[PDB]
Amino acid sequence: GQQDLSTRRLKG
Amino acid sequence: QVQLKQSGPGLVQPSQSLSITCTVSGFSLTNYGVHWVRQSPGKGLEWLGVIWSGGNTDYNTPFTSRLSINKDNSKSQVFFKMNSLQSNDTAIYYCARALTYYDYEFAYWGQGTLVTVSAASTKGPSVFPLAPSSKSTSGGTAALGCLVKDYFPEPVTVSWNSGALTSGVHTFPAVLQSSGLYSLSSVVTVPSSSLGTQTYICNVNHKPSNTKVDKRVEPK
Amino acid sequence: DILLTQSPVILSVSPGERVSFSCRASQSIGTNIHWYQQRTNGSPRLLIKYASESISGIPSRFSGSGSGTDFTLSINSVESEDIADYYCQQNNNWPTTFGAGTKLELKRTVAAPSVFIFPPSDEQLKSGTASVVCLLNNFYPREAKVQWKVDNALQSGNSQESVTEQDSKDSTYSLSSTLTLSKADYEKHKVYACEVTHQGLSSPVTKSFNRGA
Repeated sequence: GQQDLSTRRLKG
Repeated sequence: QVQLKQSGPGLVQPSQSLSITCTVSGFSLTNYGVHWVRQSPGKGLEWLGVIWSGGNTDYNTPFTSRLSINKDNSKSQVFFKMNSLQSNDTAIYYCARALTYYDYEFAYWGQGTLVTVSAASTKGPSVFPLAPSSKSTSGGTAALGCLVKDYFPEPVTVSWNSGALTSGVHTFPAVLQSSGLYSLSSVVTVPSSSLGTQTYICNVNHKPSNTKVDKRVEPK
Repeated sequence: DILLTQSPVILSVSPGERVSFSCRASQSIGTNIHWYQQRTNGSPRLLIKYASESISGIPSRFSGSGSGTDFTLSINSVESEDIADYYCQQNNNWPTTFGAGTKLELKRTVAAPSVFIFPPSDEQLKSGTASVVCLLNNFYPREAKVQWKVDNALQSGNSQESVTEQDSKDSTYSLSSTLTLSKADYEKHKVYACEVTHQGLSSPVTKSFNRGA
């Protein structure tokens, strides 16, 4: 549900 | 064509100020407004503000006091500056241009600038080879890689053979070790029979620390 | 500030199926909504403007509809290059705001991992640390177990995993498990083994090496 700055993809 | 190019990612210490430069081409700043958007874990996508063709600025409400946008039309540069950053201001910052001069549908984006707000210090990575062997060959395919260890902050860029090798590359997401430094591996699979003839180099760039390393990876 | 609610959080579909993304607004916004795609390590890419209008260079399989508060982004026959997050944006009211995004995952047939193991390099050992890397390559689905053993002692807590996002071409994942020892510990033992369990393997696969060769 939250964005992940490492991958720029939504993760949980 | 239309491009927007941002300055590199970096560390900012708490309470200090963030500065990003957008350099545009394919259009003139006197004809289009340039907007600033960020992407954070807390707030997601968040429009920050805009400097218009004529130099006027608008700032999203929570940032009016600590945000400031300027530009040099002749140099095709837009300067983003935000004051007193805290940890939740860690985010990817983008400049964007819309389709028309007055609108907000963002057809053109910069590449993003990952900004980390941390009291810590910048630290370049050490790069170690993940050497192919028999324990890493399967049916004519060998796997090889680079261990990019103990750096801060994110990001690091990894390519193979200066861009020419892209097929079969997996650069893994960074993981934060208990030391508070990041580590990752980048792998590629190749024909084992080419290990004799071809050269395999991972090109590592840690822009926050100005660390560029080229690591040759050879069978051991 | 208009609240944009995207649902669901994650969409999982098979290649060729249809798929719709919902964006609901907290008050009427007319057709003043735009849609964006974001791929792994990418910047957003404008797909639709004003609920339904095409954008130059965007595959025709992308379409949008809706008005008022209920909006839909549709892909009529999904491809693996569509693996991404998708966001809506409203601009009927200042300031412009974005939804929180729906993730698009793709189903595919089961693919067993190819397993490779890498001892620590002599370069790393000079620093007094030992990383042992186990690579699980090009597998589906995402669930996998990696079990580390050092001279038949089960390792626990001294490894870290990383998984790539889904591949845009073949829809697989790859995973890395890194086991981290001190040089002294590493030098004190001989057999280093990575055991991999996955739905595509009929029995666990073990890749091991003896320190030295």
